[PDB]
Amino acid sequence: FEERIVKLKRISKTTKGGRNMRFSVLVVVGNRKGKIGYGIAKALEVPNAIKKAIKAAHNSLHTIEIHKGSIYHEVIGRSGASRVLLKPAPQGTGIIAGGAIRAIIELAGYSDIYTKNLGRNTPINMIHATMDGILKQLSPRRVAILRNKNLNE
Amino acid sequence: MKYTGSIFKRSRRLGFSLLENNKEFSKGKKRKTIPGQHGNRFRSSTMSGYAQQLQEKQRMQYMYGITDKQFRRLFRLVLKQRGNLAVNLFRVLESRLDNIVYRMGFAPTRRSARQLVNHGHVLLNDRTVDTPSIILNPGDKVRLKAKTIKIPIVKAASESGVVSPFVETNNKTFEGTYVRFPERSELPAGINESYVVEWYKRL
Amino acid sequence: ATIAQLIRKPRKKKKVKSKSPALHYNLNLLNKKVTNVYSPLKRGVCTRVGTMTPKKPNSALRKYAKVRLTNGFEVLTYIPGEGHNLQEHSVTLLRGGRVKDLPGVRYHIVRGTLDTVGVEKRRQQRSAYGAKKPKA
Amino acid sequence: ITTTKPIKAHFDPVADLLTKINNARKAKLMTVTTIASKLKIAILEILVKEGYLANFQVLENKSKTKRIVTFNLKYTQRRIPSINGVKQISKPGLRIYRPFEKLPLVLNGLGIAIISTSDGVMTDKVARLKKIGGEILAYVW
Amino acid sequence: KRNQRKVLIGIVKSTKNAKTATVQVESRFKHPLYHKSVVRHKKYQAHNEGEVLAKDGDKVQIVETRPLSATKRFRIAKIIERA
Amino acid sequence: MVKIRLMRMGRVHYPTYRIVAVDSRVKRDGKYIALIGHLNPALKENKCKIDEAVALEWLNKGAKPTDTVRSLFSQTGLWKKFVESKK
RNA sequence: AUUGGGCGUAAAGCAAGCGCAGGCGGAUUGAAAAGUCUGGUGUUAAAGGCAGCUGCUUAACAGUUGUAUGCAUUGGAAAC
RNA sequence: CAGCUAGUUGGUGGGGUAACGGCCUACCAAGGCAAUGACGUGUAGCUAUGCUGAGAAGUAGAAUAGCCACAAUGGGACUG
Repeated sequence: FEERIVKLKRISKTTKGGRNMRFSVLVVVGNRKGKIGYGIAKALEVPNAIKKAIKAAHNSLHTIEIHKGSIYHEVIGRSGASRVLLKPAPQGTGIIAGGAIRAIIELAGYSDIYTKNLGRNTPINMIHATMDGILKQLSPRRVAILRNKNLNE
Repeated sequence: MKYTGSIFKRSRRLGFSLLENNKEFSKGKKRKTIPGQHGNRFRSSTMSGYAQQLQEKQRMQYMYGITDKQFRRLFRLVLKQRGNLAVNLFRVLESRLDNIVYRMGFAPTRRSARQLVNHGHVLLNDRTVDTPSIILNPGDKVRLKAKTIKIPIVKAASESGVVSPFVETNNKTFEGTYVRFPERSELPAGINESYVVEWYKRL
Repeated sequence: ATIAQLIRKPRKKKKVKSKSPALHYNLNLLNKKVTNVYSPLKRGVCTRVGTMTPKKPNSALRKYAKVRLTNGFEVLTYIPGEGHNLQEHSVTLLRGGRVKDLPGVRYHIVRGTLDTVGVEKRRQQRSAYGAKKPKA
Repeated sequence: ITTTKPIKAHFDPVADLLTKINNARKAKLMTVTTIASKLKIAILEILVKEGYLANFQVLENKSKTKRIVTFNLKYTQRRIPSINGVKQISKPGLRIYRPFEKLPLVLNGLGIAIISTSDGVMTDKVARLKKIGGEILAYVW
Repeated sequence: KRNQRKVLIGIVKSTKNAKTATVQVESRFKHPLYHKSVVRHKKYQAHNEGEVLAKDGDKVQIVETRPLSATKRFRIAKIIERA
Repeated sequence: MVKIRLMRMGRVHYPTYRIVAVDSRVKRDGKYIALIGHLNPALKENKCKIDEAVALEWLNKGAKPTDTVRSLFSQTGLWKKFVESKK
């Protein structure tokens, strides 16, 4: 649980005679062993927005598995016309990715992984594509159970 | 240039003792603020990944007395082989002749030890040396040339020296040996070598 | 498209052009012909010296030059620094680089070159504007 | 028996099969009908010996003029199929041909690839054991 | 006997030129980077010896030889029936 | 005449010759047919190993050694296995 | 964008039709075997690249050995 | 850049050439190449390789090496 932020944005809506500059923030929090959650929340000042985002993130976590410290099979993260590629790197190479990708993967307590952005690069879509790719991943035990070849084949 | 102007300022901003523990040990009321006219309050406001990664890089190469391009060459050479990255890189950096002279404890500082090495005062495996970038391997024997022992600066270090278990020495005969590779926890750990090693995507 | 179509019609790149082509063309005498040998920098001789106003966001008065290359090309060029030594048919030397304030102008003078003497009283970075190391 | 409903095959057998299997998987259906071909047969049994689908019976009329085949897909009580993704590399006019030394492994071995080298359909791992490369039918994972 | 041969089945287009026939060949090759397969024509030349008068539709075989003349470079080896 | 000559393959001040089966009408350090060991005529005490396999074939189908190649052919005993098998 | 892109409103489906050439094309049985797959042989200069090693006080560097690739030809296979 | 080519296409006799050959020669016929791009335009020594890229490969042909062409420019031939 390091709750590293990724990007704060000075968003604003317009009202008669003035601008409601209400900057928000996106945060990623991870137990470093499988718990991952992200929080986007809007507030008038930094610390309260940070607290709201952390509460939203830690409220809704979810688990993920470890295969030699890394993903084991190919996947493409399809989310809102923004693809991110994940490849099962060999053990030694270590983490290599951008800002949000490194945030998500390291906060997941992973290791070696091969990454490359495709299409857009707005952080929220990056996070969505990465989570969708990481969760649509099937475990070999799960596919083995639904197969008749569960005996390591 | 291969030599640096001031050393305590480096420990000031880097926040890492260039010495064992006496870099900021209240020497003349030693401090820990960043140097320059603006040490009042720049605590942590723009702590980015790139900033701290540069911080660990400079920490890694200031206490070794290295410069950029040769450090890049060292990283490439250690990347040439097979194994784990950070520990092998640190092994190569601890295979430097002057660093092993410092670990011998024969000189009070790495700068004096480096001058003694350059000036021919150091003889390795019955061979004189003039290159501080020689690569030492396990089971390599070292002596003090059996010459120019009459130095006031080498003595008080020679008797008073911390014999780390990874390099053994004989005080009176001034003989040393690089037997086993130093371990990660054996050497100062105020340096996060990982941020350095994956700070290089150069190749 | 379908491979049955790309075989008929192969792909083509965009073939981006140089940011400044005038410094690339060369032409000799004695059967003159151009061989565009992509020179980093060509000399020249100024022909017109004056000033022009910049565009909308800024408001200043930038002294410009109209120099003829070692070849036949004529280019607008902006002077650097505080003051200059343009001498109305003074032989100069040219340097690339865009200027946003001046449309059309796409070059600078290497200052400290053959004739255009570098600006004196320069001590910060001392490379542009051609100032030697001051005596300590 | 007596399906009493007219059916017609789309086009090339591999695609005609993959489209139906994917649509059935998405629509949560049980079985689909199509005309039968020897290659389609071979792929059907090589799949079922991997346990990726239920009953498949080739059927003919009271004659040997028309032969059709249907198949059910491996499900669970929680109603989730055994198939995750399907994609063909071979394509009409875009046939792929792969030597054994460059044979691809689907999803680090979790998936299944169909490689009809010389003796019909066979698994990618058993072909690697055979060290026989060749044409590749489709990806199944 | 170490001389080589190129067994390439062709097709005779027209032998209108006196006692010389024109053969057409179709080699199937993979396009270098598109990996598709396409077959191209490349006309070749062989002169009529007189054994058989190849009309339109005769497809035969060809063997290498010395240069018999410019643009007439190969000779017939084996003849296959009509269709 | 195909000549067994020397080829100065090496850095400045450090000749390191590979012995070469090269034709007479070929410049120095040029393309050849077969390779004949090598030489480092700075290190002494048998730093001059030669293949001995195809060199004898070259000599048996036409070859001309040189004085520095005469030296190497002398100690290794090429002559005592060449001029007698000649008869 | 072959691996690796799209064509409703963001650039992009011709105004529509008849259509030669070309591209692709139902099912079954046999043969041949061009492609397709694999076996042998020949060949694909050195240096250079990779890896090891040797020698330079060590890299810079010099040298050694091994290392791919493609093609021709030859034995088979016969799903497509 | 839509036609291009008349020793151009093919045969006969002779000469010639280290040798094959419209290469030339005397005779006969009009053929041949071409949308799978002929002919033309401009460009350029080719290859190993260098730089980059994970890769499919993009890119220059540095030192150097194999092959090719040249020797103020254009032709000729002896001798070897």
